[PDB]
Amino acid sequence: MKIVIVGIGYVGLANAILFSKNNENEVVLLDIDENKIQSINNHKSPIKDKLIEKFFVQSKLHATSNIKEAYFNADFAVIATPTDYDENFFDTRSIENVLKDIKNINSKINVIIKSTVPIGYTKTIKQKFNMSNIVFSPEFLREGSALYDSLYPSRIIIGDKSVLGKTIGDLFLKNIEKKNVDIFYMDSDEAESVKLFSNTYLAMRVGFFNEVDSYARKHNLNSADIIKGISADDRIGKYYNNPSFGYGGYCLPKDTKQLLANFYNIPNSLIKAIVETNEIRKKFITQLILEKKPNILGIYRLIMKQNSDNFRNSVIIDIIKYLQEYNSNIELIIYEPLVKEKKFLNIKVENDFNVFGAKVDLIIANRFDDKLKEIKDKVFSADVFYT
Amino acid sequence: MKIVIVGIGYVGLANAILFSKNNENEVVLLDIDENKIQSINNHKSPIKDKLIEKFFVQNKLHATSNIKEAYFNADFAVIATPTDYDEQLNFFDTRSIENVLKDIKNINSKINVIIKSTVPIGYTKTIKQKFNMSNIVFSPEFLREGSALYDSLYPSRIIIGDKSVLGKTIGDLFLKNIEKKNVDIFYMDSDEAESVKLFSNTYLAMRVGFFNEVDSYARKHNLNSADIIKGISADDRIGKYYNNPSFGYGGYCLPKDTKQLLANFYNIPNSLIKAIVETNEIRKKFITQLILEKKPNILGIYRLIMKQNSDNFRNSVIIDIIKYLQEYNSNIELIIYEPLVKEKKFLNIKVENDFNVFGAKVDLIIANRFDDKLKEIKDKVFSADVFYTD
Ligand SMILES: NC(=O)c1ccc[n+]([C@@H]2O[C@H](COP(=O)([O-])OP(=O)(O)OC[C@H]3O[C@@H](n4cnc5c(N)ncnc54)[C@H](O)[C@@H]3O)[C@@H](O)[C@H]2O)c1
Ligand SMILES: NC(=O)c1ccc[n+]([C@@H]2O[C@H](COP(=O)([O-])OP(=O)(O)OC[C@H]3O[C@@H](n4cnc5c(N)ncnc54)[C@H](O)[C@@H]3O)[C@@H](O)[C@H]2O)c1
Ligand SMILES: O=c1ccn([C@@H]2O[C@H](COP(=O)(O)OP(=O)(O)O[C@H]3O[C@H](CO)[C@@H](O)[C@H](O)[C@H]3O)[C@@H](O)[C@H]2O)c(=O)[nH]1
Ligand SMILES: O=c1ccn([C@@H]2O[C@H](COP(=O)(O)OP(=O)(O)O[C@H]3O[C@H](CO)[C@@H](O)[C@H](O)[C@H]3O)[C@@H](O)[C@H]2O)c(=O)[nH]1
Repeated sequence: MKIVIVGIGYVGLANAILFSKNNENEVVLLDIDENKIQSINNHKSPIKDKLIEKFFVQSKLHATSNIKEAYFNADFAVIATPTDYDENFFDTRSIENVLKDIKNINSKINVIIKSTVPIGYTKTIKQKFNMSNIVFSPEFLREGSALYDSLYPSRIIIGDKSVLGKTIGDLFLKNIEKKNVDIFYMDSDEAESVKLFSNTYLAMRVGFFNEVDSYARKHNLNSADIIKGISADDRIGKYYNNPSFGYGGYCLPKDTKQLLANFYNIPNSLIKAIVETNEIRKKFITQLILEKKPNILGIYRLIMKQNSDNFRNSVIIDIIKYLQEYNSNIELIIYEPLVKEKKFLNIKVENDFNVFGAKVDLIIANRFDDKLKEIKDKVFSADVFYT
Repeated sequence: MKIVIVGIGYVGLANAILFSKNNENEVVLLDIDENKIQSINNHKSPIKDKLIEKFFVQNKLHATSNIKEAYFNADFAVIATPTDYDEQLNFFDTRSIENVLKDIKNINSKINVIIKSTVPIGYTKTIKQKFNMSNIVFSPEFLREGSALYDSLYPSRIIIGDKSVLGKTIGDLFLKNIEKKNVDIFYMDSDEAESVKLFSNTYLAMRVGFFNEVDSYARKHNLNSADIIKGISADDRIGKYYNNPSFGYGGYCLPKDTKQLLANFYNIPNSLIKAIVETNEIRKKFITQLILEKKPNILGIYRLIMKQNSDNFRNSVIIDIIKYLQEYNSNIELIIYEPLVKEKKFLNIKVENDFNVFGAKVDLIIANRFDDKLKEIKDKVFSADVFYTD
């Protein structure tokens, strides 16, 4: 049985691995990025940070840009290509590019959309392509625990109640490790809702605990004490409650603005504030840095959490832009090993840590790590639990 | 060893029983309402609570309105008087606490005072200074009405807003009398403790606010709310609890505590805090618009309480819906089924406590929560209840 994964990002690569670790399945990764295809076929993970990166070193797997080769004789196709939101613009052109290829080569491949889409998208795209063999099943994995989250999903959501739905459902149950998983079958608009609203809840919770931290900072109260006290209510819980410079990453900022596009022309809403509180928190962090009046500022890591490959839409890049807007006279210096060029966004990169720590008045880091501990004293961070 | 509990309410009564079960404590409830004092003295729980009734069943406490009698030789006083947010003047009302501290200061200024009533952030620090008493400790209450004593015996955690040995005495006093084994207890300064309470309630209001906005969206687009909410809640970071949509969040405390924190969020262009309050009012007006779209001629209100277990409807969201209905379309004839109401009318609305006549009289029934009785009439019943948690 042949499975095509379209897109070698975090979602596609984790799903490719999930389906390939059992000898019965032939898995093919399809992309337009020949760098990604060339990496895979050299048994290197293009996504530099993979928890279970033991998979590549110790189940076979094949990548190609060849539409013909991939979809030829394929039973399922998983669409894991980018979807963005740009303004109100719902960018799904990668999905329509794949579906157009799929409808050309062969149309009866059972298509699973994993990329996050607008509510009502899947029902619309089936009508407009004249294809009923398309099922939306959202993806809930975290970057940098992608394959773990794929083997042990929180739950499986199948946006189809027909027999095509149960078909897609059994395909995932028979390949995940997690057992007695919650699996919910529902119509497609409901599944798309589950995804946008789930991410919007998580954004809201981060926004909540950062408003707590902001409040504590303005009145010079102990944040850890307050958050620990709040979180001991089991209805609130001791997790996912560590203040930061703000929520970011690839999806939460996009998906919250998505849902807010649906929530226009009502006077206010949690959905609007979930977006707006994040920008206020980032500007407040910036104001706090300015008040320390540094002359040379070191940005420690462009990533947000320390188990992260990338800084795509990292909050700390937003902090850089706010610093540049409110006081371009503050010289900024980045310590970020992942960047090989020595200017990122016109800011000097200094990947000698000793030179970086000595050069700067003040270091801002979203999260502490042991490498920062030596110079703890010049470090500004909202990190409370050191997660 | 002698503990005075001030306020015979949900918090006071629960704490008073919490301490009197232990027969080495002498426990006195002190109140201004002679009706509630009478009831207590007649071994009569003036409220309803499963474990509270069982305690009164099993076997103790005494009540009075004489402050000299209560406070004489008291080691501890627990203040459980009402704190209100009053919309006029945008302020939280703490007079009751100050009236009680004045009595304490004049009769026995050295009683160890424990404030359980919810107060503004910074209150206890300022009130210790204003009365010149450092023997005052804030310790928030987290009980839910109708599980008040279970939550007292088995509290999620203890928060003591004083890091000195007096606070250690207060925390240790609660450890002794609770039955929850190996409970989380946090010592912290008083502002942080006041912050914990207001923010914890604000989070809960936020969560109800969130799942109602989900329900609102789903209704606007004819989607299945139960599907959507179950799929959301299956994420263990979100959780399968405290997520049942409704006409809006209500009760004594959530509506006042969120508005108080919002006041203490001075001049912020937007915030979760402000939205948490505003979304509740939008949800309520949306519920009302939905009811009116059904163009009922005679509308039945099933219960004024928020939930079956409750036996009170102070700040019940049902009543806000009633008031919006009266404002948006005064032509609909409203009828209330509420056995807790003994008078012929409430808010000038006919009360019909014969369930037979009520169900036949009306074209459509609104109920915040389904119960046993309504399944028989389910087809003219409008509710946002998704899980029938009753
Ligand atoms: N990043 C996450 O943690 C996460 C989690 C859940 C859902 N999602 C959703 O999945 C989508 C993909 O996430 P990602 O971060 O793994 O993507 P990504 O940006 O890391 O990579 C997507 C891949 O798709 C390739 N591609 C682009 N257009 C293509 C086309 N027409 N045909 C074939 N391949 C094409 C790209 O070359 C790229 O390699 C997100 O946009 C979002 O909708 C992401
Ligand atoms: N009700 C809850 O679920 C809950 C939970 C946690 C905290 N709290 C906090 O506890 C406070 C009280 O809650 P409640 O439900 O018990 O309120 P309640 O109104 O039912 O209890 C008030 C009692 O205190 C009496 N009282 C008023 N003034 C007094 C005075 N000067 N001296 C002595 N007694 C006086 C009143 O006569 C009344 O009997 C709330 O305002 C809230 O701040 C409530
Ligand atoms: O305690 C916390 C936890 C998270 N964050 C920030 O919130 C953002 C989201 O973090 P996280 O949810 O841990 O990782 P993501 O890779 O962004 O995954 C989220 O976004 C994915 C994209 O859809 C979803 O599939 C995941 O379930 C969802 O967790 C990040 O900026 C975090 O740094 C905090 O500030 N404090
Ligand atoms: O899934 C849910 C849960 C609650 N609510 C509503 O939210 C309000 C408050 O509900 P609940 O918290 O269950 O009862 P309370 O007795 O008001 O207790 C709250 O208010 C007290 C603050 O004083 C705290 O001590 C408690 O921890 C806190 O739960 C009520 O209107 C509920 O009907 C919903 O609509 N859906």
